[PDB]
Amino acid sequence: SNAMNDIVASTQLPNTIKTITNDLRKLGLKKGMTVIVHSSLSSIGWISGGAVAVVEALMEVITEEGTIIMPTQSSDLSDPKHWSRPPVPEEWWQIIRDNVPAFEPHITPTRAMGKVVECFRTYPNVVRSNHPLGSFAAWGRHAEEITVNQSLSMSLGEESPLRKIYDLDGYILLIGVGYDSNTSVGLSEVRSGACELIKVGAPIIENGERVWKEFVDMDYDSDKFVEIGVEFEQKGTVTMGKIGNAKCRLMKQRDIVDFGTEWFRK
Amino acid sequence: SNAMNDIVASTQLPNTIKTITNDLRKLGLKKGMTVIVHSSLSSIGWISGGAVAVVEALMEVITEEGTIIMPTQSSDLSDPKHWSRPPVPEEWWQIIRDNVPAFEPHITPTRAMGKVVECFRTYPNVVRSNHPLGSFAAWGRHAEEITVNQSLSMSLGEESPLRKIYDLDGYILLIGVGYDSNTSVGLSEVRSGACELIKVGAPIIENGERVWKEFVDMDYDSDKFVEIGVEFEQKGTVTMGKIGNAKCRLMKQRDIVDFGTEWFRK
Ligand SMILES: CC(=O)SCCNC(=O)CCNC(=O)[C@H](O)C(C)(C)COP(=O)(O)OP(=O)(O)OC[C@H]1O[C@@H](n2cnc3c(N)ncnc32)[C@H](O)[C@@H]1OP(=O)(O)O
Ligand SMILES: CC(=O)SCCNC(=O)CCNC(=O)[C@H](O)C(C)(C)COP(=O)(O)OP(=O)(O)OC[C@H]1O[C@@H](n2cnc3c(N)ncnc32)[C@H](O)[C@@H]1OP(=O)(O)O
Ligand SMILES: Nc1ccnc(=O)[nH]1
Ligand SMILES: Nc1ccnc(=O)[nH]1
Ligand SMILES: [Mg+2]
Ligand SMILES: [Mg+2]
Repeated sequence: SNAMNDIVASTQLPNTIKTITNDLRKLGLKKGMTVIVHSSLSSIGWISGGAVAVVEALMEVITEEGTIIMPTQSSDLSDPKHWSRPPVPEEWWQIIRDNVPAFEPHITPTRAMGKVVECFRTYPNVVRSNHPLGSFAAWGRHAEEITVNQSLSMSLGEESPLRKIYDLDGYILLIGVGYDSNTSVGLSEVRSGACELIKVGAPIIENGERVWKEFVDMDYDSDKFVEIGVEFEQKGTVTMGKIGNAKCRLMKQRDIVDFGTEWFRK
Repeated sequence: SNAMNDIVASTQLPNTIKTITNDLRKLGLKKGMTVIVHSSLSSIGWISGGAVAVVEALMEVITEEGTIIMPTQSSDLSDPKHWSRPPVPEEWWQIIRDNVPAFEPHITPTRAMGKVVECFRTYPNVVRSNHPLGSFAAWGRHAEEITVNQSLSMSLGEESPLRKIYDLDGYILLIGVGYDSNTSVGLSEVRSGACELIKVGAPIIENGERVWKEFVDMDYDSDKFVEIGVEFEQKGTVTMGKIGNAKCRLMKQRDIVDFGTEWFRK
């Protein structure tokens, strides 16, 4: 059967803005929170209005007094020398570096972020940071503050939206995804020096002109995060519940980020 | 297939804005022309920049002095009574009608229009017509003239963007797609007077408020569009050429609409 037929079959009644709003409150999402969100649309079961419903639901709970952030990574703009998903012929690499269109926050699609993110990032009043590989989008009270001045180097480091979320004592919401999607733990890797440094590259508009721009980042390794997540959960203070069929987690970003930092040093 | 490794192996060298631009000019696309575009991204072969490269290429060739149109249909808003892809239990139908978010031109995503349209839809200075099921988006000189005052009933009829393209002696561009994707033939169906009406439903904003609205339209049938296409290419004028691996067709909209109108009449 098609993906969609299975999704419908595993749903007893439709998910709606209203039932999603209800499930989010039940889990503990509150007006005025700062929350970074990671999601799988399909994991919820069938939704009337798909991604738009999920976005509107989150907004209705958090409100404009709170802030929603999602990662909007665009790794298709990276140096093809290092591509594996899929690799392309070596003879294409320079053509790509010379022709791939420059990052533009209002235009460039995301890769591997999900339909909720694609909806969110083009939604009215949502704002996006200027990083060409590792940007975030945000909506609400601290949206501009969170996304402004993202350093080109160390995209998940002390000068990124993650650090701004940390200073706001924000929350992480995982909807139907595990710890390997939990971007905030990249901040633990930065602070522990857990992973090696790499020269990266991306196309940007600089002084009006298109430049292939190089910089330093960390070779972030998500495979760790599942391990870290299981140990973090034993310590307590991860709230768990369902949004439709989606296994969801809600936690404080400071808590997991501080635990992650110790996990890598010990 | 649609697997990325297969799309890379289908391609000798990458497609770029520059190569796509050149292919479009070779086919007959010109500065200042009015053109409605239908596309498959995968059909072209691997593109550096994907959908962004295709939109930039089109805009480069046509320029602000021309007009680009694309269908931005949103059939996930239709009455679930008739869904087949997939169908949903009858018990969900009234809940769907009570809960599916209303059409909002800056928010409502498209369904089955393709990645090129989803990219295009969100560009700056792109304007979208007002129809919850059969909207269009446009950019350039005639973008407002074409998209304004679309009627709710007979969505592809005499008060639709299709008739405005017809009046402007515009062109239809198919990229790696067939005549079942040729929306303009709907205007033929309306005009023939030969086809049968149906009651349809969708959620709109009326009085600044969400309502499920019912209206009349044609039971547009794209299998007759395909029959019309085969005959038209035997009889009428159509330019064929390639964009990467994509077989493409460029034709005058007035020519196929007039032919189809006769075809439906017999
Ligand atoms: C550690 C790091 O920094 S990594 C970067 C962080 N990453 C993230 O935050 C991403 C988290 N999300 C994930 O990891 C997810 O597993 C994803 C997005 C990669 C894939 O999950 P999916 O549920 O398959 O995809 P997505 O969430 O885009 O939903 C699309 C699917 O929903 C389904 N769907 C479509 N409409 C509906 C609907 N109305 N209701 C329910 N499901 C629907 C379809 O099957 C669709 O699949 P298709 O695009 O193949 O047609
Ligand atoms: C009756 C009426 O009026 S119909 C309304 C009018 N309809 C239309 O205009 C629709 C016309 N288009 C079609 O019919 C097409 O056949 C479609 C859109 C239905 C499907 O075409 P596809 O090429 O499969 O999809 P689309 O154009 O969205 O491109 C996405 C695909 O491009 C491919 N792709 C992704 N990145 C790249 C890249 N850089 N380079 C090349 N291809 C890529 C992937 O295979 C992707 O598939 P996935 O999402 O399954 O991974
Ligand atoms: N093709 C790819 C694009 C981006 N990253 C990869 O690993 N592969
Ligand atoms: N789920 C569906 C949406 C729109 N049309 C269909 O046939 N099916
Ligand atoms: Mg531009
Ligand atoms: Mg817009």
